[PDB]
Amino acid sequence: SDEEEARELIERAKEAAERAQEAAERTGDPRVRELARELKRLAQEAAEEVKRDPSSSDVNEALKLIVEAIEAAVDALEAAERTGDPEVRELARELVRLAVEAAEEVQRNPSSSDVNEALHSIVYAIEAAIFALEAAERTGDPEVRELARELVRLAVEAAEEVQRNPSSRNVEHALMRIVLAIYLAEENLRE
Amino acid sequence: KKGSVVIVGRINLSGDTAYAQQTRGEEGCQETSQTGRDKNQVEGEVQIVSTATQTFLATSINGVLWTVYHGAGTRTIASPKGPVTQMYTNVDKDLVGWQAPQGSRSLTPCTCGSSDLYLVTRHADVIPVRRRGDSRGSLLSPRPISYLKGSAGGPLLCPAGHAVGIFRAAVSTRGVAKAVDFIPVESLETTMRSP
Ligand SMILES: CC(C)(C)OC(=O)N[C@H]1CCCCC/C=C\[C@@H]2C[C@@]2(C(=O)NS(=O)(=O)C2CC2)NC(=O)[C@@H]2C[C@@H](OC(=O)n3cc4cccc(F)c4c3)CN2C1=O
Ligand SMILES: [Zn+2]
Repeated sequence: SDEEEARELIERAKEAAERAQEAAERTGDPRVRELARELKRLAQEAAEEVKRDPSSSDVNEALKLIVEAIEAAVDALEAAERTGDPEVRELARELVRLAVEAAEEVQRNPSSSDVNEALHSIVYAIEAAIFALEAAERTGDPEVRELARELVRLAVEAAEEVQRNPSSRNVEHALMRIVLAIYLAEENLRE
Repeated sequence: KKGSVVIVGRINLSGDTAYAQQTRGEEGCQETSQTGRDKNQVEGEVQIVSTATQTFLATSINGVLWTVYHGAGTRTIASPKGPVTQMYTNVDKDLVGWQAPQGSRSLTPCTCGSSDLYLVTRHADVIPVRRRGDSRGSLLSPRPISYLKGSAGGPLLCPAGHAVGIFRAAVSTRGVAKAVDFIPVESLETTMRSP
């Protein structure tokens, strides 16, 4: 309602922090550990910045996006962990890395629409990647795997160009095209 | 070889809350799909629709019956006068439309700008959704995907029962949906003429 929304966001941040911690411990990988620690760090810094401005309706929306980003990035990390192909894994980790960077940029400059759009695009891409990675693992299918690879590669490519030039055009249609292809491939396997 | 999409039921929205009816069984469906010829009377704003492998929803808005591409593909719809070709086909929006069948009524697009939405399922459940952006809404509680599956093409309604969008996808992790993706009513792009 009022400050009930600020407390709700703190509680999401702390659970996101815990899930990140659990991912840091579960994995036998120093590359994942460090990403998971960075996600926990951003979760705790988001929780602390809400506590500085508890009755502030303004900046609490940029921090809502950061908490969303973290939750989705942790999901992506968990999905990467259950992914058989190291190439896809590496691509998934790179998307999470780019999400961390985009989240830091939002936190350092919460009123910039360019910086907020870049994070939004990465979160959008991560949600598409989670669907793709989860379909690859559920089906065990090589074609679904290659489509999942294509999707994450595309997402990484887009985020890195948007870093260089903020204007650089969005891959939303191109990502959804692969989602559909994955979906139909999975449906054809039911037969 | 590919048959028509067949109306196998409907959902009435003009009563207090949603009410669904079955109008066709499995056998009648497959025969109707082959001929593209369906002489059943159509009523209501939401149609329950079938291909040989999937069942889903279609919603009438602005004299067009809209559904998801990922269900209907490029198929014709069975009608009293034989198979009717799509008027709109947009794979990038996951959107298709045929001219609304005789006897259907359209929903009015939302003008109120409310964020309290309601997603109508194939079984006539009504699930609250908090609008976030143009084409996304949060669920109030996490929901197993099986409660949503088969409801794409269905309406998201405002508190006044106007159409806000068409249900398209479930944002989900490990079979648990937290949010929904819908085609906004503003994206239901029509043209005055057709070649
Ligand atoms: C978008 C994001 C975040 C990556 O997530 C997901 O892709 N999630 C999945 C989760 C799947 C599990 C079931 C969830 C339950 C119900 C879902 C409503 C439903 C359905 O009931 N279909 S149906 O059985 O009636 C069927 C008979 C009609 N849709 C689906 O399955 C669709 C289909 C497919 O999506 C697309 O091909 N495109 C093409 C697009 C183009 C533009 C924009 C888009 F968004 C597009 C989405 C994946 N789908 C999801 O939802
Ligand atoms: Zn309205």
